[PDB]
Amino acid sequence: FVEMVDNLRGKSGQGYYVEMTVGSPPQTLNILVDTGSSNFAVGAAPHPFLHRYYQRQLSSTYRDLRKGVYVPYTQGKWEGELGTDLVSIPHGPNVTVRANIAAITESDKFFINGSNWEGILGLAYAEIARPDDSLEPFFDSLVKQTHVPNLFSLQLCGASEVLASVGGSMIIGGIDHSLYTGSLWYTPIRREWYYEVIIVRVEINGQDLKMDCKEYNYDKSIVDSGTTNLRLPKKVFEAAVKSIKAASSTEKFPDGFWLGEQLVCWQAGTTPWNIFPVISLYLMGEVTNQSFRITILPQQYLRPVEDVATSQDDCYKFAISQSSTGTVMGAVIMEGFYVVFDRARKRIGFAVSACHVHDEFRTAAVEGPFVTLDMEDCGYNIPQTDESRSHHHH
Ligand SMILES: NC1=N[C@@]2(c3ccc(F)cc3F)COCC[C@H]2CS1
Repeated sequence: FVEMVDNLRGKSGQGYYVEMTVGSPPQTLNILVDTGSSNFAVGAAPHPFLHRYYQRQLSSTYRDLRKGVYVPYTQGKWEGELGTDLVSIPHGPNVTVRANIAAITESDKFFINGSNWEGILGLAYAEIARPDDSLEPFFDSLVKQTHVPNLFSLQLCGASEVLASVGGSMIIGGIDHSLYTGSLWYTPIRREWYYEVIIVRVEINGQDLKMDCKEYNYDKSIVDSGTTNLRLPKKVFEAAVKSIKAASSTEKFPDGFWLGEQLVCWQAGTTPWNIFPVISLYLMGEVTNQSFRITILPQQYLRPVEDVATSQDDCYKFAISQSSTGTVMGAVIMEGFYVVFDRARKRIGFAVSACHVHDEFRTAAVEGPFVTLDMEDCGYNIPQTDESRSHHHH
């Protein structure tokens, strides 16, 4: 797996990408690693934010599927033509797969200016693939066509004119022991669609938020490398900000900071990290009535941003935000840990990353077990729409 170490790069807040090749001869593209979607989609037409794009015409191995694909999401949209081609990960397993590729022809607020990526690798399940669940995702094709074990793991490492460079590792088909210390704790994958999990308790500086645990998973909780922030449901976000405000009260920040629309600065190397509390998310254990906690530092949820004007100061953005689509454990969360997407055993493993950002006084932690007698079900059951109900699965 040494060949796979440091195979991820990117700019802070703009996503982690892996180099991939598509077609014959191979066209190289930088592809966003996204555990919150299930399509392999690449820029395939000019766009002002793309240096390069996939040219289907240059590939002798390209097969058109003669089917379009339209993908609107909250903040934007992408669309294109479906087809198949030969795909490889140069700094991944020494294999070539025939995979589905959505050739992006038009997009709205999808590509990020300066991100250095031209496509997306959707690593989640067939259930959330577009147009439908018959469009086999890349990982499923990789496992079906090769002898690669059904598991991948992610070590995302966090960091005037440009944004800070980030690095990381995507280990396909295994767990690399030099990327983590201590024990690996597993939480069940609730359902194979997103990488959905269950949060049973939330503590801010060791103080329980005391909400009914279904609120933490309303309407779902997912592990998403494709989202930067820790995103929390409205009521949970409000309680969290109130508690983080209380523990950091000595300093009064503008309302824009808590909304993530304004930076707060301190003289270089003088950031008072100690006034910022740790956040502990307790995840359901493999054993009924057990949980383990993942502990995140302010170094993870206060994202560093270099101000061109005040370069003599350390400036940060609050990287916890409100959600109306449930909890999103984005890169802010993942950056503290080595995360194991054990699809074969339908579970997600967390261990302390060998690369997380920390101080001499506190560390990001993975600790357990924590036991609860007569535990209520913390999972939320999404209201069934007539549309979802009508669907047939053969
Ligand atoms: N995890 C996510 N993945 C998507 C995404 C990530 C990063 C990005 F830069 C653009 C995007 F469109 C791609 O799949 C559809 C939903 C959106 C938003 S959240």
